[PDB]
Amino acid sequence: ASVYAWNRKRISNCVADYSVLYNSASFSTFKCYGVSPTKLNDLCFTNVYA
Amino acid sequence: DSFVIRGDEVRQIAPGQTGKIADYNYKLPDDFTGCVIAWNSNNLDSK
Repeated sequence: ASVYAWNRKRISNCVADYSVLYNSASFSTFKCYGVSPTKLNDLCFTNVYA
Repeated sequence: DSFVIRGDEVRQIAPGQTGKIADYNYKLPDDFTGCVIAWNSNNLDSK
């Protein structure tokens, strides 16, 4: 999307793989705030919004 | 310690950092005391 009207997808009712995302060489930056990208695999959430 | 990696993965070479280089290949101590020195070598190492 254009940033004036960004996409937003609720993620829910599913099993994540923040490990395969954090290990993807695609990303120029992966900066995390209030969480560390490793711990996302052991911590978990009521919902996630992308 | 001396080695080659793809430049964007230099980001992983720190105490407390992680990913396929920093976990699956070469891990620093999380109290590491030392200097990390890195540079682009495209002129020599690419073909």
